[PDB]
Amino acid sequence: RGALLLDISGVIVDKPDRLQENSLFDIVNTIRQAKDDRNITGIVMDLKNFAGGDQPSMQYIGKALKEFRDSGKPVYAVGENYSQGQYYLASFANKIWLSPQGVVDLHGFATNGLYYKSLLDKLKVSTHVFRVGTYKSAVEPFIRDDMSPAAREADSRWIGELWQNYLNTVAANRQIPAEQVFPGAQGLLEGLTKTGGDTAKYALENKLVDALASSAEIEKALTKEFGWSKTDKNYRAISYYDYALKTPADTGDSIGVVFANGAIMDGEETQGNVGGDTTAAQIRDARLDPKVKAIVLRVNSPGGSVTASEVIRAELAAARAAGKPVVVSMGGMAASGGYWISTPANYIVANPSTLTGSIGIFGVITTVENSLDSIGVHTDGVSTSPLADVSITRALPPEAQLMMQLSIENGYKRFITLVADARHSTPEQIDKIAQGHVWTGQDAKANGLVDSLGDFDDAVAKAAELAKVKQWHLEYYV
Amino acid sequence: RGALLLDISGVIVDKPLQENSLFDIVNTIRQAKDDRNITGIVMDLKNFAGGDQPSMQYIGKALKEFRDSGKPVYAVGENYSQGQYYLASFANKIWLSPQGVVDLHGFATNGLYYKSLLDKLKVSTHVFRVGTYKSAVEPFIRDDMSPAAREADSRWIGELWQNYLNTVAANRQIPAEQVFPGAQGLLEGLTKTGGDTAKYALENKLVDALASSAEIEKALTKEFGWSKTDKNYRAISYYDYALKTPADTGDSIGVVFANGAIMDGEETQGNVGGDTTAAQIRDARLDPKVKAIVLRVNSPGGSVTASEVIRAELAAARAAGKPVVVSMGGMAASGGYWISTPANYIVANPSTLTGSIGIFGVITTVENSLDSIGVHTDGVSTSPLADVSITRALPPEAQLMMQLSIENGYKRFITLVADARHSTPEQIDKIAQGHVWTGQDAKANGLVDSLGDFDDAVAKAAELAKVKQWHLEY
Amino acid sequence: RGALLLDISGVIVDKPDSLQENSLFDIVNTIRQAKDDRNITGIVMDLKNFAGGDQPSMQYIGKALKEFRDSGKPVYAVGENYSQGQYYLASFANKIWLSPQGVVDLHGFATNGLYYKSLLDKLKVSTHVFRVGTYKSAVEPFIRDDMSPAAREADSRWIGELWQNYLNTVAANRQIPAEQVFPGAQGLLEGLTKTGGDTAKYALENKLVDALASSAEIEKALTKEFGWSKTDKNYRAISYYDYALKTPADTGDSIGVVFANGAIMDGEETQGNVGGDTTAAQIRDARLDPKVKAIVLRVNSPGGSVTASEVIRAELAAARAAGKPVVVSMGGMAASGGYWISTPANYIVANPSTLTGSIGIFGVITTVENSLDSIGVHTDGVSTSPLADVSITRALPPEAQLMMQLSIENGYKRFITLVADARHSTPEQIDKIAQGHVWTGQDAKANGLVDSLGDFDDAVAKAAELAKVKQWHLEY
Amino acid sequence: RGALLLDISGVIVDKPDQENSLFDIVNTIRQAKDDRNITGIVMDLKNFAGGDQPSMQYIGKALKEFRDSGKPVYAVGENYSQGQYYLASFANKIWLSPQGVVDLHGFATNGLYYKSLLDKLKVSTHVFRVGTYKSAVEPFIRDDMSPAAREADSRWIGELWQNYLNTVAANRQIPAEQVFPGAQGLLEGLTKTGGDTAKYALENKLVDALASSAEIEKALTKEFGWSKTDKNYRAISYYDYALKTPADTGDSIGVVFANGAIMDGEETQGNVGGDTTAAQIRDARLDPKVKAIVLRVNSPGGSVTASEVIRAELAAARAAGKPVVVSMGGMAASGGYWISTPANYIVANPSTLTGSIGIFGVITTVENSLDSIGVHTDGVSTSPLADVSITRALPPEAQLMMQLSIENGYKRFITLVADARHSTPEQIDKIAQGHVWTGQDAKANGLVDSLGDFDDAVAKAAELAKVKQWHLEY
Repeated sequence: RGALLLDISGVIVDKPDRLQENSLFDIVNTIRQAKDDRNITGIVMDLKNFAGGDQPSMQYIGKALKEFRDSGKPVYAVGENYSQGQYYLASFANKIWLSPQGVVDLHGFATNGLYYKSLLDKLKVSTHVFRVGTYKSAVEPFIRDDMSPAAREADSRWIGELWQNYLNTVAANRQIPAEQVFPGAQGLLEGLTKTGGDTAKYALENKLVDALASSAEIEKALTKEFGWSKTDKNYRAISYYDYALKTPADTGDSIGVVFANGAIMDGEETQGNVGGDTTAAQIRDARLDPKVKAIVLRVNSPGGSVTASEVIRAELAAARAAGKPVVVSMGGMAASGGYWISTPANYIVANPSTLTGSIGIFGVITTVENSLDSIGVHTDGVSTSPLADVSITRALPPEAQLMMQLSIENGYKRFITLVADARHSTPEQIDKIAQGHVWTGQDAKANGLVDSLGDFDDAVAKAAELAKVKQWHLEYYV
Repeated sequence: RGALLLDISGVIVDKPLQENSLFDIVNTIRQAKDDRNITGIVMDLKNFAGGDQPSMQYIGKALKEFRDSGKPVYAVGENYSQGQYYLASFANKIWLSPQGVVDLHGFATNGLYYKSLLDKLKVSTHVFRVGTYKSAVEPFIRDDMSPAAREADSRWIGELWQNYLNTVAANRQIPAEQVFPGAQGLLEGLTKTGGDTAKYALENKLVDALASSAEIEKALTKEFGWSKTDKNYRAISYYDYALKTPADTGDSIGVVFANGAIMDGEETQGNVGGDTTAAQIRDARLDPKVKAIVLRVNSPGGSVTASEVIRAELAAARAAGKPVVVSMGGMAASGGYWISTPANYIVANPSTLTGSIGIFGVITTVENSLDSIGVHTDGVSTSPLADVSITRALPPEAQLMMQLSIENGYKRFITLVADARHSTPEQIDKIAQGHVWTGQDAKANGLVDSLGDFDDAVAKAAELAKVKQWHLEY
Repeated sequence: RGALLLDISGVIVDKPDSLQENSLFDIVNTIRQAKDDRNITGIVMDLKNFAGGDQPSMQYIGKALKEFRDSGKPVYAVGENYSQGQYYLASFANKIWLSPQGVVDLHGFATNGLYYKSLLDKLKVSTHVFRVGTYKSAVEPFIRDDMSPAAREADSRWIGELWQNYLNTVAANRQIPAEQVFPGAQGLLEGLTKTGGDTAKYALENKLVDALASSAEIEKALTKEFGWSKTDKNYRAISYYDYALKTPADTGDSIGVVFANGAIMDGEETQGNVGGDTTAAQIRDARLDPKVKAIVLRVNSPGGSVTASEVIRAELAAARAAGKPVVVSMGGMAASGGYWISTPANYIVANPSTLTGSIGIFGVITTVENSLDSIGVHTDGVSTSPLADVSITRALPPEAQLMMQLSIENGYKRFITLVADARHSTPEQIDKIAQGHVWTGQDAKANGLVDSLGDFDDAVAKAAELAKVKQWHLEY
Repeated sequence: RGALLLDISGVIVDKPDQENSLFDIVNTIRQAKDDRNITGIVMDLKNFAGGDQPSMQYIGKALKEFRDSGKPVYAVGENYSQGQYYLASFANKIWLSPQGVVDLHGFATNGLYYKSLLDKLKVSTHVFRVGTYKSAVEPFIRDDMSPAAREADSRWIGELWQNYLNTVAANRQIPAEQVFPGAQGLLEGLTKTGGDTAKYALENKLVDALASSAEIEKALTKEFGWSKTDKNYRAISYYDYALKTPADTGDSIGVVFANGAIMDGEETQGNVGGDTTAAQIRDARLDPKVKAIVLRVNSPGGSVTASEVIRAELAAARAAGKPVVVSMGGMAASGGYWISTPANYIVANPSTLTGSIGIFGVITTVENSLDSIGVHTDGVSTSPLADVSITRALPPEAQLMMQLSIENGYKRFITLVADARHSTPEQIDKIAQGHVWTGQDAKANGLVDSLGDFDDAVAKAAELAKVKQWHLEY
């Protein structure tokens, strides 16, 4: 009998490439095993080396911890300090211990990017942006020295919300109002001034933390609830990394689980990206395995290559047409191309804090003929068509401009049409909520882009509801 | 049974996936024609990065032949680049994605020109040249292409694109200008289709059907049958399909490759080594089983001194009475042509780029560049001919000698070619002076004997001796 | 039966980071073994590939050398040349040989630091300093183009003392006045002009060295003393590197030795650095091992992370609270963070040449928003608080400034509070000897920061005395 | 069983750390001279990048011995570089291509001079030097050569080029001015000939016949015969012809190399280690079966403390009764001469570059360069002598000690040479002052005892010692 010690070191991810990358589902499933397991009597969270996860993922680990607590097992969180990310997770604890010289470091959210128009003018770089989408702002750095007013309003909307969800969640976890979790900068400074700059008393007096206590006082309290081990020389516990997650029994009705974790590129899966052909081959696999009864596509992608996306879409559409229901589970990001790949699904579930939509399209051509000219380098040559002088060192010909603008207008019509046919809508109605506008899962649910607010559990349960009643999971991490 | 799957990945080259052998491709297609077990060919070219035009036309021929035997050839893809499509266009039936494009845009050349940079940097440029159209020296002395260079390059690029269009025309049975109507024409045809590139391709018959990956799968499994084992239509990939190792008759024709720039040393990097190549020819010239030689050339040229070593072993072979046939495949220019000179017979593809009979040297020194940052040189010499280095002014004595050496090198080139192509030096001038020529223009002015491909050069070789043969490679 | 050959190559360090790095303790313990081993008849020091050690440390080897000597075995020093550091050790020898054309290179001590206020202004960099410590001088590079007067005064005091410590020790070893070991630059110029720029004659007439000889003569003289090995074709000797130090008998009753060597980092160890978690775990092992009766913390550290220092301290404090005495042994440096961790001990011993103190706290933030703006690069984005809006490419928001300044004021108060509670003093008393001021072990002892002046031997002896009996060392 | 083919590839060196040992070459020619399996030598030096004149002359000497036993030596090549042709000229017969060139052009010296740049960067330079002719220091202090340097350098380069001419003139039995007439003459001679470089070479007797590569292979078989196995003329490459390992007589002469710049530690790179060489000399001194020591030197010099370590060991081997003879090969200057002073006897090639008895040191600091970009250094020091970092000005006390140190170093140097050369510092001063001296100048002024080569060094060591000897190396 011991505690499960959650000494997560590193980041939380959907799928890999004291480890630096930790699987969200492996963490949750281990916690749930710990729940039913007679030999574990509690969890301790030691999050010093934990670097963070997206809000939808951390909320999921949280859900597993509430389920754990609701069984009547204690969950403790200990540390000298908490970053904003560690505290979010720690907030789901029964009880939070802080060092008497420690800080709870709550400071808000911020987005930040470089803008280079002025530098491009000075280098005499020639820039061409082809885009459809007033709010498709990844383009702005080449053509502004600042974010556009449209970009500003879309980005304020989402970030302001993701942060309210941070506060509402943590507030509820701690049972104090949101303004007390974080009162803003004026109030934090006022609070910190009473306590004479003591961050830990501010934390204790405002209920962010339950007790201040040294590392040895913590140990005494932990051995008292969990007992002492003569072999280990500590309180009785076993680390996440040594606790064995029992490999689940296989039924025969399986639900296939395919990851789209990362930027979507054209070929095989390289780096930490999605490869169109690798993912399409994993989908094909489940589509032809008679054992596999439904597919869940777990998406965490900003997007990427339009040809890559189409290839993946095609396959999911074939799976569903083969009579295997497709359910998308969105976890953090499923935007642009990552929304593109989700469209053929029977059902789309997103986390309220998920970032999605961004239904729009862009392309950027920079050329350097003038930059080279100014230092006396030129290019010259012969061609059979102006359509053939497209190169970084040559001016973009107007023929190639015309084709590029037509290509991009056509691709945008493609996108809103797919979504229009997928979402039981009209290309004209989709235009009203597209134009490159990024939406949180909450907004997307409100405007039709997503079907229900939830998590991977909800996606799986739904895929199972489109057929039968004892399932197990086939993953394609291979 | 099953299809042969031509899922070529990478480039085509004479002599090494990523590098694929032209000859293994052609011979596998030819073996698959006679193989009861192959019932057709599917081309999947998505990872195929191109080849030169002669080479792809060669692979075409083998596809036409496979086709002429009654077996089907199919092209499938989401999209086609201009390289992929040339090849695919040999297929009976071309399948495009309903959102795909066939991306035809023409041919273009492009190079850096630096006269002004070198002047700003205060570099001294020394040019030694014979050839108005030997234009590869222009970047050092111009900011743009010379009017002469522009005519020469427009000529051959013009021809090569026409060759592209005509072949693809003939392959699709539609007029050349419908294959590619020019920029305006392409714009007008895309407007009319709402910018649907695939509808454009289908209405102009670039392609035979629009269809999805799993629509193509089905249509392919109907034709080739379903494999319970692989869970796909019946097919073996070219990379897994064993090409049979041909029998040693006992009378052979040696094939030697001069693939790349020609270097003095031995076979380095992706280059031709004068001495490795000379030795491969020596091997063939003295093996009594070898009845003739085919020199398969694809080279921009390079080292004149290494050119001679190769040329001399070739002449030796011919002098001992072994016929030497050159098979040009893509490029055989300058020194690629220098080593080709002693052959009994010279064959180029019409799209081959050859000639460029001319000579040049460039010296850049940096004395003034250093001087302006306060770095100088000094020393003693026993002759100004000794004072020759990147950091010092080029001595006028050194200039006179280098000029003389280049004038002489030029005379050597045209004399070699005059002797070898049954002309006079003065006549070879009128068509040398650095000018690049396509196989067609070369044939027309005597530099080349006939238009064809490797098949014809082999055939000519066996015919300059006698009648049953196998190939020996080195 | 040979000489012991101290042909040391590289530097001396408390703990080699698994020659180049030679262990202080292995050297000292091998000389002591060689004193009682009838197979070793003397020591020969060949230091041409010896790149230095800190002064407390070479003093400590010196002490082993004096002990070897006092037992009646000779110590000889040999070189074509002596660098300033090589000569310190050499000077403990009975007799020093120098090449007839060689030099004893004594020149003094010097500090040297870069200062780039003017650069940062030309480069349009924004600088933000959060400091408490008038002599907490490691900030001056960002805000000045030269030392502040306060910084000069403090650095002059310690550098002066350490160079005097060097002269006084070397003088004593050679039995000549300290001004004759080194007369100043003017005196050296004088002694050398009188000699025609001949450094060996200077050295020999001023008694820095005992005799002048080529390698092939010294050889002769040394085989006279040690006898000739026919097998090795050389005088009878064995190198330090081949001569086995014996692993001491095991008692049961141990004193544990934990190293705090280098910059103090938050992680675990990996580098040439101290890792908070790694050092705490070592201290824990020793704390819970009933075998271990006392702990010695061997410190040589410029400092580093406050939070990692706290981790180390808390384990030390717990060790002491559980009844195991903790004795600090300060080596070359034990300053700032390296003093923080020393604070919980029953007893602090430093070498008089140790640099310690430096009780203060600092913070520097540079941002590059104006540097980017001048080349047409800009940042922009959205935030829910200015507190979130902190990174190298943005202006430091006024709200963040106020928070960092509170933080620094509070960190200084932590520090002096800790020190005042540990050295039976008041916070207001420690301020008068804090303010970031660096002090020698001697100035440290005189102001209460340190309990006694001595070396490693004195720290061990004290640890044993705070418990009892006969001991031996568990290293970690 | 055929020609020894010297298809030397790379460079000649004293000791290989591409690199061919000078002695392995000489000792293989001498073995082949007396081996009845070798009927001749063929020199194929297309891949030979050169060696110093003294070394090539040494190989030439063994070629002459080889030729005098009546076995022929042939030189074959498409071209001859200046280095290559020096060697080829020791052949009975020299064959050139009819397109070939003999590239004779003289000698040059050239160096960078940095003063202007150093002042532009505001660098502070402190030069400490004794020796009007110690010119290695001139790039730190000026834009160009001082008249002193250009006199010293014209002198030795002139002499080395004339030795080149004289040797090659003797080898070809034509007068020197015919070998290379100067720029004017070469250009005229190449004009009475249409720019034909081979015809220039044949008419002026640089070369014996112009001949195709196959015309050479025909005359080379016939003389050496044909091998049906190798399918060439009978022949074995230098690299495959085993040099037999000489016996252990009973009395040895130690050969110790000092090849390259002299550094302070152990041997690294292509440099001399003061302590490494010393241990070698020391093993020599103590191994009772070594009766003499030869120090083979090819060094521009380097570190004085490392030179002294070496000198002292050698002086000790001599005092211990073992004679020391120096063989200079190419360079033995500065420290390379310091280390040579203990010897009973010094032999230099007339083309050896030695002397340079002189001393210098440079300190550069960057306080003003850093000042101008707004970086400064500050700190506390207990003496001005402790402020000696590159970012600090050099303090006046340190300048004075440095000058006094260099003054004393030069005194030590002319003093060592005075003792060793039976002279006085006053007499040595007249021939010191940093002045570089060829072998011949050094023999005339008394810095060297005789002109000769490794063989003479060895013979002289055996004479001072006695009897029948083999060589022991390290």
